[PDB]
Amino acid sequence: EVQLVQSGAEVKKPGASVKVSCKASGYTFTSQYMHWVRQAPGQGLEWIGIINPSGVHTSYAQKFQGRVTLTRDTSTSTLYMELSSLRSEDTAVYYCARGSPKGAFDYWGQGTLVTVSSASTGPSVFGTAALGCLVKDYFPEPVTVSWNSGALTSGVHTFPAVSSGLYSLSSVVTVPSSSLGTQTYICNVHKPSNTKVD
Amino acid sequence: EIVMMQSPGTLSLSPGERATLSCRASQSVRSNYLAWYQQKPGQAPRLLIYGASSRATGIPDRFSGSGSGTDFTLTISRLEPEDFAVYYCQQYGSSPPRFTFGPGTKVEIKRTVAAPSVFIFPPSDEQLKSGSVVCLLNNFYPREAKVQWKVDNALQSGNSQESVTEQDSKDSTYSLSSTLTKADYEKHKVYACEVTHQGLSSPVTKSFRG
Amino acid sequence: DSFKEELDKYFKNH
Repeated sequence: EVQLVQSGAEVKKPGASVKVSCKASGYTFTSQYMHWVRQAPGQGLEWIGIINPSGVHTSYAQKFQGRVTLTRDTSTSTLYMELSSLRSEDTAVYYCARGSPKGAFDYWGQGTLVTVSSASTGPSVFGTAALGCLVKDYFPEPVTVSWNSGALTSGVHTFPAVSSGLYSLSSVVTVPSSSLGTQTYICNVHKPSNTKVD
Repeated sequence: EIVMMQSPGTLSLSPGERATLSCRASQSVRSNYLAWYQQKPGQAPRLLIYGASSRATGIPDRFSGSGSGTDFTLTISRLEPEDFAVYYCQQYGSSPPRFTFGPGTKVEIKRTVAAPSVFIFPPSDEQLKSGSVVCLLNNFYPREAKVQWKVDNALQSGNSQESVTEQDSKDSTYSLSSTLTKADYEKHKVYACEVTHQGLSSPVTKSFRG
Repeated sequence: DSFKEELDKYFKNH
């Protein structure tokens, strides 16, 4: 399996610059044009630009002309997207997609969320049965939630985040009454605050 | 640029039925370079159809595209619960390079009525040291449900925050989580949340300090 | 020609 792997999420102050990467190893990628598409939360997909196999030729969308720089490293099979003078409207999930030789984007990276916020970036955690972990007071998004290091993935419900201005989400799971005293599971919680509570 | 339009905004159908999605372009799409992308919640877009009518590798035969010029159509026969996603159409051209997407069409999957499972969660002593009762509704359909908090038989108003998961990709059920957000808590005792739903022949209440 | 080839002919003059 060949697969695009993007870098982690970053939080940048307004006016700052951001640089997102995309690992595209294999002839399937190194011999084709690559694209960048972003998606503001709750919005559609917006094409940013395209870069050629050798990395010499680029073409940017009219909206991003003069603000974006697409580069490509052929010795490491790594793509880069740099966007300067970040404003609030640039907050989006930035995808890296492979341009099929026929045209369409048939390979997509998992995406990279860029949060342009002036506010400072630490969450706090507190028949059959059900257990859950309440995660409140956090900024900015997101705050991943895993159960037993991902070993238990059948029955998990991680609700989306929601007065004070801080995010708060919950992650629930369902288990039989007999598995309570036998299996001991812990929830795995925030990259912007580089926190990893269990 | 070439502006892309889609209709309808939202489409709600049952499994086994046929979904019909429309895509209109402001100009004629050269070489019928029209693509359809499926994006499920929390996932990247996924190529379903390129070149107006070409199924990408791995796409079942029930997905089908058609059209030319400015009008294009995507038809999803034999709808399945896994087909819950937003579908974008996209034109692409080479000279000059141009890539514009449509606004998208949200496809929701209907199912039969399913009753929720209510769970009351009193706040642990950890949160009480800082100075929020969580009510859980697990796996239900449809989404609309009336959750009401009653602290010692007193309908609370303006102190609860709800959160609903996306429609499940397997059984099309929703899950809701209310939060009845220490001064006013030590004055009352019996806190409860009453859930009202059409899958319940009668209203159900889950109560519980100690 | 393929779409990739059409792009290659685009950047030949640009």
